[PDB]
Amino acid sequence: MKAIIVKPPNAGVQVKDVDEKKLDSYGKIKIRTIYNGICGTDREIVNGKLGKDFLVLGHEAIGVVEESYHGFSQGDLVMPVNRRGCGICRNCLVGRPDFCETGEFGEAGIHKMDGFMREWWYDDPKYLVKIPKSIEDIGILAQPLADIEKSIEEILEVQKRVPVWTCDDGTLNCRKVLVVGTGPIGVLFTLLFRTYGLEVWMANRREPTEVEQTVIEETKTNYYNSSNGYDKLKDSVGKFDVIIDATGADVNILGNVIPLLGRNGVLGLFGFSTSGSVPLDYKTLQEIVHTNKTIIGLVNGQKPHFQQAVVHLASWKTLYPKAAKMLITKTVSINDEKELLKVLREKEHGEIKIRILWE
Amino acid sequence: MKAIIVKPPNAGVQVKDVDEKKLDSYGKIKIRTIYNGICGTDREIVNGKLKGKDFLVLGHEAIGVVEESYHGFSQGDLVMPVNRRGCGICRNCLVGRPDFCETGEFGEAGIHKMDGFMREWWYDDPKYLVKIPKSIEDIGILAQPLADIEKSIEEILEVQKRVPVWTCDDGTLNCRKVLVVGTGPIGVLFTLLFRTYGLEVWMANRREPTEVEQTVIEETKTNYYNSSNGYDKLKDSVGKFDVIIDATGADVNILGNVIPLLGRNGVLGLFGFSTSGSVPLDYKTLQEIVHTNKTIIGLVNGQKPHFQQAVVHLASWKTLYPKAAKMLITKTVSINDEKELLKVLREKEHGEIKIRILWE
Amino acid sequence: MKAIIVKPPNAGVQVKDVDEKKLDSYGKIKIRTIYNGICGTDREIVNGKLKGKDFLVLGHEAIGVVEESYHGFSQGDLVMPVNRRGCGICRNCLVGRPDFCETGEFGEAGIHKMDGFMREWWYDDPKYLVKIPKSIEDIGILAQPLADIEKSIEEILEVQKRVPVWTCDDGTLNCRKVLVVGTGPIGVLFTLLFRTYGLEVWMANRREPTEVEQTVIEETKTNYYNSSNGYDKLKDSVGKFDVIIDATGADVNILGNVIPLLGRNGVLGLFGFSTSGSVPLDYKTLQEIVHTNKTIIGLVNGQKPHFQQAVVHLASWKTLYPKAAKMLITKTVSINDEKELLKVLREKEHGEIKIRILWE
Amino acid sequence: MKAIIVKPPNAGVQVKDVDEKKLDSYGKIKIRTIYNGICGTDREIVNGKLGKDFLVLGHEAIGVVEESYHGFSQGDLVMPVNRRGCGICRNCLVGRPDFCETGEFGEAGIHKMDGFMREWWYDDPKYLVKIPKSIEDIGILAQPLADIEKSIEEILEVQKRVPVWTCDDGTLNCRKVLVVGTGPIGVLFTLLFRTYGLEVWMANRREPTEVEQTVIEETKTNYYNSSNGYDKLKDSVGKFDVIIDATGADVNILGNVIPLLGRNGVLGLFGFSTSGSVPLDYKTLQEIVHTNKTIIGLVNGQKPHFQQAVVHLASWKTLYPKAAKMLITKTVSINDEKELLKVLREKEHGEIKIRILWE
Ligand SMILES: NC(=O)c1ccc[n+]([C@@H]2O[C@H](COP(=O)([O-])OP(=O)(O)OC[C@H]3O[C@@H](n4cnc5c(N)ncnc54)[C@H](OP(=O)(O)O)[C@@H]3O)[C@@H](O)[C@H]2O)c1
Ligand SMILES: NC(=O)c1ccc[n+]([C@@H]2O[C@H](COP(=O)([O-])OP(=O)(O)OC[C@H]3O[C@@H](n4cnc5c(N)ncnc54)[C@H](OP(=O)(O)O)[C@@H]3O)[C@@H](O)[C@H]2O)c1
Ligand SMILES: NC(=O)c1ccc[n+]([C@@H]2O[C@H](COP(=O)([O-])OP(=O)(O)OC[C@H]3O[C@@H](n4cnc5c(N)ncnc54)[C@H](OP(=O)(O)O)[C@@H]3O)[C@@H](O)[C@H]2O)c1
Ligand SMILES: NC(=O)c1ccc[n+]([C@@H]2O[C@H](COP(=O)([O-])OP(=O)(O)OC[C@H]3O[C@@H](n4cnc5c(N)ncnc54)[C@H](OP(=O)(O)O)[C@@H]3O)[C@@H](O)[C@H]2O)c1
Ligand SMILES: [Zn+2]
Ligand SMILES: [Zn+2]
Ligand SMILES: [Zn+2]
Ligand SMILES: [Zn+2]
Ligand SMILES: [Zn+2]
Ligand SMILES: [Zn+2]
Ligand SMILES: [Zn+2]
Ligand SMILES: [Zn+2]
Repeated sequence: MKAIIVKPPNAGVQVKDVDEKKLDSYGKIKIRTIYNGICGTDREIVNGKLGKDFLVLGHEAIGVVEESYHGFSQGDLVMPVNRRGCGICRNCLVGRPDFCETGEFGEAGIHKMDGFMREWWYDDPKYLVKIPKSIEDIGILAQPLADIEKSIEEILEVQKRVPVWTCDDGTLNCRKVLVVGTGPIGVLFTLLFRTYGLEVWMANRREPTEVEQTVIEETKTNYYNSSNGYDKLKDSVGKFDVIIDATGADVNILGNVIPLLGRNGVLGLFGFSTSGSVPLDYKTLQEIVHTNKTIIGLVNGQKPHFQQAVVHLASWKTLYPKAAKMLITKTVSINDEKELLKVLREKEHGEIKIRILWE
Repeated sequence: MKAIIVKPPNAGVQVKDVDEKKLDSYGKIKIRTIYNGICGTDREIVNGKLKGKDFLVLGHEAIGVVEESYHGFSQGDLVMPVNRRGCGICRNCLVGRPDFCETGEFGEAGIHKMDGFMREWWYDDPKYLVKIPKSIEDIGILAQPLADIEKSIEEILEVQKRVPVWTCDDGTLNCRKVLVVGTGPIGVLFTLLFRTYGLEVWMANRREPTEVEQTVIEETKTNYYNSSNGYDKLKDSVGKFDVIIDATGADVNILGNVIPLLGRNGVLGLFGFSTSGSVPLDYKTLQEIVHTNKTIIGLVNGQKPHFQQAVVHLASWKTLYPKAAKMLITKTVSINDEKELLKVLREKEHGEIKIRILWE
Repeated sequence: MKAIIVKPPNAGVQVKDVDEKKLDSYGKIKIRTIYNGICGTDREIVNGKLKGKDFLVLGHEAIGVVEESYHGFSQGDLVMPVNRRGCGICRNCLVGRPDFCETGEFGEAGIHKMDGFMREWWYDDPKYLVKIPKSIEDIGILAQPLADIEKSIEEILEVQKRVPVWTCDDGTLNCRKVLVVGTGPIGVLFTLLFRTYGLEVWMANRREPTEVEQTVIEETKTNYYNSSNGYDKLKDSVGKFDVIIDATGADVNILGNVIPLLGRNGVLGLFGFSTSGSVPLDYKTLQEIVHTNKTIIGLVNGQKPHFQQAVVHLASWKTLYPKAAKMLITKTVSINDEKELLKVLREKEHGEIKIRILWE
Repeated sequence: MKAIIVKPPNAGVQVKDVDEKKLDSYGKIKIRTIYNGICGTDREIVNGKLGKDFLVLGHEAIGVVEESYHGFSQGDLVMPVNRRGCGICRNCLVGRPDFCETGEFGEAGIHKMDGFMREWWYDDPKYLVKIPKSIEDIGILAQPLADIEKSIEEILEVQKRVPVWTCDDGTLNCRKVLVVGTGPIGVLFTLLFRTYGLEVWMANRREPTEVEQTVIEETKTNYYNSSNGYDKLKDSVGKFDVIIDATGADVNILGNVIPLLGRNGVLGLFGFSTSGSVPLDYKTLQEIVHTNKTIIGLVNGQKPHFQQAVVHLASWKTLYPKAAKMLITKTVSINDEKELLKVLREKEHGEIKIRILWE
């Protein structure tokens, strides 16, 4: 069987025929892969930056069901939930390894579990999300979107501690969000916050790309060029109710944006920072205390969030047709090894989502 | 100005030109009506089945176009007014939530205290206006009915947070089953939104499915039960439900029939406004409700956040359920086609989901 | 071993020595009974009003002393067993919460599947044991009944989070009024806990107050209503309630009487297990429930966190309401005083709150 | 009228007769003060560290109602809520200026509002908490305890984001709390967490005082001497589900205790740090992200929390009689000016609560 394989914690990837008999199987439903998606976590594994001799790569997949089994029909498109329970703690037991208390959960194509960049795989109905044909084109995005659905869901649940966090009209329309970092995570955060009616500011250290500009216009989102800092934003707009870190960046970005957090506000840590150290002085922290501010680490969506992601992706073909068309950067054939290896090892400038097609 | 008007104790409806000076104005934004919708409350008022003013403008379902760029609203934007507005006194109303008004002294447009929206144009306050994207103009009139249901289901899920774990093995609610009694617009919209949330649905009506219901069945993967001879056969083959919605305008004895089909920790959602009957509640039924943590909840009125959720869900349905979505508007009537207009105002058509009025 | 035993379809109760080998053991901790409490469920079983085993040990209310230092439990500690234990299958039971058991296949000690606690000693699992401080030994038997009520009120407040603002101008619930129908231990404990939370309370019984009720009235600042002639006079003078608790074991027609006294957004808490009657629910009553967001909720069973809250609240009452607290134990009977013991098991005394059994 | 007055932002305090006619009045109920309490905020104002020529000091008070008015009877003991709404935002409007969005709320004896160290004052029923005579002796503590009730209430509400944060028995008994800093805030946090059934560790850079030792024994609380750091605690006990900063300290304490925070855990910032700067490296922050950790600033209890505080103080006379007796360090006469001025300007070693008696 053709698979895309890695041999961790060593760097490198191959695109090759492997023994289907040594690959991990997860239940009785056979699924023939049609698309994979590639993200930074995939790049990391390829560049060694993170029984079996190899691991199958990939945690973003849509496949087709080959024969009807119980809930699922032949020809149904499905997406597997990539994070799976440790089998021990109460969070995993209730289907919620995003809150696993042992850290011993499985991750498809990362840890303890062959991924899904392979011709086909066997999975269990309980881990499969139905992907309506009507969103087949952008449906691969339900996986990453799922983390963000979980994040926004959580940030809203936490904000229930504030007696009234709604506006005069009963909505969250008057709440402002600063999303730092564009890239597929910042873009998805923006789209989903806009869907919920909040006002959003996107910030990058540069002017917008064409995708971002289309996002601005179509969703009525604001953009702030943050190359010389945040002072002008705070002077022009004042403070934000929610701030999302969506950069894989130097934690010092947190020093820059923390002073833009408003009363009762939330700083959502979602990006996985790779460099730096950020000083917090006593005046900063005492202010956090005085104004009921919260900082929260945001991670991993589970099945309910994949299903939310599907409904939202569906709404975005209606509401935001032009942005939705720009979500998929390009599709690369599983058969074009040179171009595949290239996209696998490296992100192109301003990439949203690279897709793998198995044909 | 052209207006559809009623003279509220009395039966009667007229489509005539009326003195604009006399019509309630609610703010600074001028909006030219393009669509109204009609519901059973309109019919009821039209047949007299329900203050210095001679007449009342009918109608609480409206889309209009913003005449002149105002603050946040562009010349040309479609908007929908929130029909229930606060009593100005209680804490729920002051936070934008008269659906939970504590005085009961709230305003209802086209119904009580408030001229409605079946008139050429009106003035409003932005805080009462929901933006309707052009990409959902065709079925967007449905955001007003759907708002009540978004609120009812949001509430049902908030209430069920009393159960330590009401989610399923996979972390979802896909294993929860909803029985929806009553088809037609409320029943149909409950089904679609519960399916959208991923729950299993049975619609039930004392008859075989209409064309629209059959379409939803097939497109949404929904189950149907002919309840003409009661519920014994549904109980025996499917068992009990986690949620039951009364969406019938029916006789309250309906509850005596569906209550035995309520499962452990389940919710009976009373949404329909019953207009006849008395239902006996035996001590064994009642002490079973006690032993099994059952809840009966009266469900009423969506507000602005729910209109906005309705908008997002109508938009998802155009993609996800394209055949059912395009069948939610039964037909459009011109304001200038008087004979037909008068007929749709007076009575409902068999299998009608929504009749829309277009202003030309 | 000395044990109070019953032979569950049948009426009859005996206090005799029984084969220890035959009694259900639940874990590794040995506990010597010092107190039992008696409630109406015991009486019911004793009068036959409700598996390789000949007899069942009665009683679900117990304090014992830890015989031998175990893990977390010191030789000499008082403990109380949680009486309802999970079915081992469903998600609610697996998180320690069989009060919301989805199979209904839970165990109940001294009642069904499970030998009770009216026996000299038993073995248990620490996860089922609540620590009873010595400073509340006198009234600590009450933590078992109070646990059901802590759970019912916790639930009522969780449910009322559906209302955007259910707090008062001062940010509290002091302006919310509770009607408690039924006095005696459940009604009395509901009153005390709702007062503890700061809400206004009216107790109601079809008679003038007993000595104990009068004491609570005065000490807790609670209101009383003689309901002998219905509720019209309470409605006319006080108006409507935000919460009404049925704590009567009564006839379900009681609900037909108190339902008109439920206010907007209010909750009818069904806690009492009614054993006769059929109550008619008219369409106007039902559509009013709809328009005003009313909720009817079946209230059942406290679990461990609620026993522990009960413990904290019993302790607060010794300070805050010292006269009422010392009247919650009506009297203590010796296990060795058989004639009297048999009488308290068979029937309740007028105005009894709690009869305690002491093991000597 | 005798009052204890300050002339902000200048340092200094006087104990003297003032013109009752220039003092702030808040409603129609007249209250003759009996006790005040003194805390660090009072010390700060006295040492200038933070129409009218002076402000009456003090936000901790119990008084007696002089005549029956509406709800309140002659002889009823009452405590005023010290923080009061800005009159503009929705949080204040619902009685919750702990979440005020303008920052323009009033604070008795600090800001915009004469305090309560004065012979008597006029207040509004809506701001008054009933103090049962049965807890008159320790009842002054309801004010500070109120902030902590609000804090624990909030930390628990936030933890509802975790699908199951309860233990196998349905309780929070298996959850561990680290309370850093003893002193009245750390002590009250400890007592209240123990009341809720959680296991608690108190930490100071020294061995326990007599009060603390009585707290340990009577509540079955643990103590860790943290003078040489937290490594031995983490080695012996492992990680904590909740960590409370109750020190007025150098923010660097946060660097020391953050690595003791466990999965899904909460760091509650309650103390107002006065010195220092704390570096957060990328490995620390990325870990926060991976494990759904939250940091939250904790501030101010309102009327419902004062009423909770009363019920708990009442339970603690039953449950923890010896600790409860040690809560009041000493009572000082309003008439002993030298000793009053002394306690007003400075905290004595290991002080829990100094009381002022008006006789
Ligand atoms: N927590 C979770 O569950 C979860 C799940 C998935 C991913 N993630 C993490 O989310 C982060 C974002 O992922 P992604 O795939 O969108 O990353 P990406 O493709 O690397 O995009 C990151 C964005 O940040 C921008 N950026 C870099 N430095 C910045 C700065 N100082 N200020 C403002 N913007 C800056 C970049 O600009 P350019 O467009 O010019 O390159 C880029 O658009 C990554 O660390 C990833 O690992 C977390
Ligand atoms: N709570 C709120 O805030 C709110 C808001 C809006 C509307 N409502 C109420 O909701 C109810 C339904 O509204 P609607 O517009 O959908 O009314 P509708 O158009 O009359 O539809 C009612 C449906 O109930 C079916 N039905 C009647 N009796 C039944 C029975 N015994 N068993 C099963 N099905 C039965 C009807 O059958 P056929 O199709 O064969 O005629 C019809 O399909 C009304 O009472 C309305 O006043 C409440
Ligand atoms: N849901 C649960 O988890 C749970 C747990 C425990 C108990 N319960 C149930 O709760 C109920 C009460 O328990 P209990 O121990 O307090 O019973 P109880 O000792 O019999 O007390 C019942 C009270 O109701 C009063 N009462 C009876 N009919 C009344 C009426 N029509 N109007 C007003 N008051 C009336 C009685 O009057 P007098 O004092 O003059 O006789 C008595 O004061 C029982 O049904 C019991 O089975 C439920
Ligand atoms: N957020 C709010 O709403 C609110 C309300 C009231 C008070 N506060 C703040 O809470 C903080 C605590 O107040 P308090 O009155 O209890 O303060 P306190 O009397 O100054 O006690 C502080 C405690 O921290 C200990 N400590 C100092 N440095 C430490 C370190 N590095 N590690 C461990 N412990 C250390 C001290 O030990 P010793 O006993 O030897 O002196 C003392 O017991 C203050 O900053 C106060 O302003 C906040
Ligand atoms: Zn990915
Ligand atoms: Zn796990
Ligand atoms: Zn309508
Ligand atoms: Zn109102
Ligand atoms: Zn009992
Ligand atoms: Zn169970
Ligand atoms: Zn203070
Ligand atoms: Zn404010």
